[PDB]
Amino acid sequence: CTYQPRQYIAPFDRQPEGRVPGIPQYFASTLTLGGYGTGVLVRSNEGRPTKVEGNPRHPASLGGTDLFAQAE
Amino acid sequence: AQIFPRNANLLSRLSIFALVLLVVEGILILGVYFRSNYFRQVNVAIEQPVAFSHQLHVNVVGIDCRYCHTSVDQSYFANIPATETCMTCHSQIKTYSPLLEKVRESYATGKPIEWVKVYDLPNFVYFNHSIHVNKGIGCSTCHGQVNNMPVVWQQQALYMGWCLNCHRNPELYVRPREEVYNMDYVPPSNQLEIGRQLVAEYGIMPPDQLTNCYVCHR
Amino acid sequence: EAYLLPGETYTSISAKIGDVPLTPPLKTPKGWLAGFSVAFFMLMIFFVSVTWLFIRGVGIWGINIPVGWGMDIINFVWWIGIGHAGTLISAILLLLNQGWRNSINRFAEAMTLFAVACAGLYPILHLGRPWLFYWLIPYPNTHGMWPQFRSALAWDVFAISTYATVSLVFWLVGLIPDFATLRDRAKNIWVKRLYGIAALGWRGSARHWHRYEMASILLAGLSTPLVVSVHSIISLDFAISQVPGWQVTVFPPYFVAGAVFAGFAMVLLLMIPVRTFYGFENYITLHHLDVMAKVMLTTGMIVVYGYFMEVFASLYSGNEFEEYLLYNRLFGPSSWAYWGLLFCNAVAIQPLWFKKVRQNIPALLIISLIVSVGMWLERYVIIVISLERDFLPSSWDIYIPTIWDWSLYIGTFGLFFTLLFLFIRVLPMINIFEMRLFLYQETEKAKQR
Amino acid sequence: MQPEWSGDPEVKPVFLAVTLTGMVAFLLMVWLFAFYW
Ligand code: HEC
Ligand code: HEC
Ligand code: HEC
Ligand code: HEC
Ligand code: HEC
Repeated sequence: CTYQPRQYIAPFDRQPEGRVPGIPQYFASTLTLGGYGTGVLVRSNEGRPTKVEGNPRHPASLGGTDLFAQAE
Repeated sequence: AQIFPRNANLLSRLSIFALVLLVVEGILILGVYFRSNYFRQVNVAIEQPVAFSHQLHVNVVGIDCRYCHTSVDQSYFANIPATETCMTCHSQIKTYSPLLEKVRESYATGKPIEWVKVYDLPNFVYFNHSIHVNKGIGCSTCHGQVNNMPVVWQQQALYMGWCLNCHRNPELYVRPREEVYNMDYVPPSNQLEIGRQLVAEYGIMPPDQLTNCYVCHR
Repeated sequence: EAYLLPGETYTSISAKIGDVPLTPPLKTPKGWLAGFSVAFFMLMIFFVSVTWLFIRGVGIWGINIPVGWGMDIINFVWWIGIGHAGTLISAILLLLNQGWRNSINRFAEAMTLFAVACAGLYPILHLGRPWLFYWLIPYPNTHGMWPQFRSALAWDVFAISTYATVSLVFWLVGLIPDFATLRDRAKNIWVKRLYGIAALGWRGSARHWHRYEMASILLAGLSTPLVVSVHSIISLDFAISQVPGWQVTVFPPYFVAGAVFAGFAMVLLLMIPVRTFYGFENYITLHHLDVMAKVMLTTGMIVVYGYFMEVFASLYSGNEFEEYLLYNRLFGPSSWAYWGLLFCNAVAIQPLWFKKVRQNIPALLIISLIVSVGMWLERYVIIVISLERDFLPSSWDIYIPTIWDWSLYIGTFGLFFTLLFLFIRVLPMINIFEMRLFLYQETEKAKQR
Repeated sequence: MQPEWSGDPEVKPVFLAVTLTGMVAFLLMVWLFAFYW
């Protein structure tokens, strides 16, 4: 019996260009409640959305967001 | 003598002694197995699907480890090399070779070459590579001379003993930068002196802060 | 009266006590068969409850986020507290030169060990990662970590382990010369070796009996402060906590008294059948049960005094939290347990002041049964009710046990009764020696007058 | 009172063997649990 299983680990075939792997990237998007969109910063972990923050430059997001944006 | 024979005293003394010794031996069995090089897979050259040779590439061909592990001083994760990293050389340096059919199967189809993790932590420990190389801890204090490794083995088991040993006495292993220098480096005789100067120079914090639980586990 | 009835010789002590063990296993009485079958059934209920506890987790119990310690810790304190009175007969009466311990201390030590085996599973079982129970033990690891050692569960681990080991040691030294008698009468050749290595060839003798009385008196002197401290530490896992009903300074002597009280109830409930069904009426007289009811009455008054101390702490204090403790115990949603506590552990104990109530066997049995149930209710009132309503009213929630709490409780009853039935089968339940010594002391008192 | 093995020739090498047991077994746990990683 061994302490852990083998843990295969998968690199890329062509690397993503502007990101260092292991560092989250923040992208600006827009999320609409009733059509009216609030500017969000969405954390890109390894190229997938993980956490929605508020885009600080936007109207209707002066740093923060409502709960539906956070549970998107 | 009514119930028992003459050497019943002998067998009973030997039996109480043997019970004590098998308790001690079972504790020794459990401790040895939990620290064994089989259990933690230490000094075992775990076979990769291509058999990359670090001995041939770094000590012989001579590529620096930031060429392939490009993320070693920026993130927690030292970058595992992609297929394209091999293909800068191996589209010309003996392609149509049997040792690289997996590498040429990747970079044509998108499926990764499924490497096997040699140094493995239990995933709530949160090692950071950038702060180790940036604060004057080089590879071959934690990985050994990888530059001479044809197949890479784990040099030691990643314990809290070992990690807390450097997090309690960082002066014994710190080096005057040159973290990514090849494993031709040797620790000098004045490792206590030069270690204390480099600890005070790099801002290595007191061990009351570096042995905190939320340092590593999170 | 007299603690030992007349008409008894050393041959009669060894014949009556020694022949309840070493009976042929196919000649074993059918009442024992029925009781052991019931205990085996309830031990299978234990194994099913422990299996579903291990697979699904501790969330099958009714615990929620305010009540982190529900019925599991209640049964732990009840089962560990049953052992105090058994150790009282084992050690404290040995220290105080009490003449009624001579027929009880074997049964008392035995149910102390079995209540310890029933209790000691609960610190393992209530974890929800129970395979890491050894992390509470200071053991050499590759991590270099330690138990906190200022926690009261860190004291609990040392406390139950030392208490289990000392009560096992007291049982084994108390059992070695009765092993020497049972080896000498076994009449089957292989059983004589089995009780022989159990006796270690005891060879009942001066310069061996000197060290016997000397080590037994001295171990009683070791275990007498020890069981007080181990049940003080079972108190201290509430008494160091900052909950209003748990931070009470009276708790270590009050939990010690509640433990002796519930344990004397259990020794009553499990020795009235041992006195009646197995013919040991001369060895355990009616004066035995009289003096045991008297000691239970003492501890019941100290427990009622502890309830008064709680009422005085809640009324005398100007804090809102102690007053709302007394209100929610008196008129809250879980106030039924507190009313049943003052009916059980307080009203029903005042019968025991009168001698005819003490000498009446059915009344004594039923009042002991109310003592055990109301003692359990006292642990409920201490733990669950104080965890229901706390400092922040948003963190107020009711505790309702599931079927699995009661399943584990009944299963621990099965483990207790199973181990008790193997004890009363293979081993004798009354100290054969120290009853012969008690026979000697009784006829010597009859000599010197 | 004295023990019954007080005047026995076995009392010297058996009680030397208890300490040679101690310094073998306990030092083996010392080697495994402190110096073996
Ligand atoms: C040049 C900077 C290289 C990169 C990056 C990688 N390889 Fe290579 N490898 C290179 C040379 C110049 C040599 C020795 C000469 C030779 O070709 O034998 C090697 C050796 C190997 C080999 C053997 C044959 C080969 O085609 O190169 C293999 C199979 C090998 N190295 C594996 C390998 C892998 C899997 C790589 C991607 C991470 C890789 N090398 C990168 C040149 C370079
Ligand atoms: C000696 C060779 C070390 C090894 C083994 C480990 N760490 Fe370390 N690490 C070391 C130093 C001297 C420092 C920075 C000192 C400081 O000023 O803090 C670090 C940095 C870290 C950090 C940063 C946290 C912090 O600095 O507050 C962490 C969380 C960290 N390293 C993680 C970590 C783990 C999980 C380790 C075991 C594999 C580990 N380090 C080993 C020196 C050494
Ligand atoms: C990095 C320097 C760490 C510090 C600080 C702490 N933990 Fe750790 N832990 C770390 C490593 C590299 C290991 C080895 C993994 C192994 O099991 O060998 C551990 C180990 C533990 C374990 C065992 C894990 C398990 O068996 O599930 C535990 C429970 C543990 N450490 C606890 C722990 C505590 C409480 C810490 C704060 C004082 C702590 N560790 C700090 C990494 C590091
Ligand atoms: C000290 C501690 C070191 C330092 C000095 C180096 N590495 Fe890294 N290394 C280390 C650990 C604990 C691990 C496994 C990660 C884990 O959580 O278990 C690794 C592993 C690598 C990896 C694998 C991927 C990863 O870290 O997540 C690569 C790639 C790697 N090491 C490269 C690398 C290089 C080039 C180093 C020299 C600068 C180097 N490591 C140093 C621990 C340590
Ligand atoms: C092609 C150039 C190349 C360079 C140069 C190189 N590596 Fe690697 N390295 C790889 C590849 C591919 C892997 C993943 C395969 C493996 O695990 O062996 C790897 C992974 C490793 C691993 C395995 C970690 C794990 O858990 O899988 C170690 C150890 C390692 N590198 C150390 C080094 C060090 C230190 C250097 C710097 C001297 C270095 N390597 C330089 C290609 C390279």
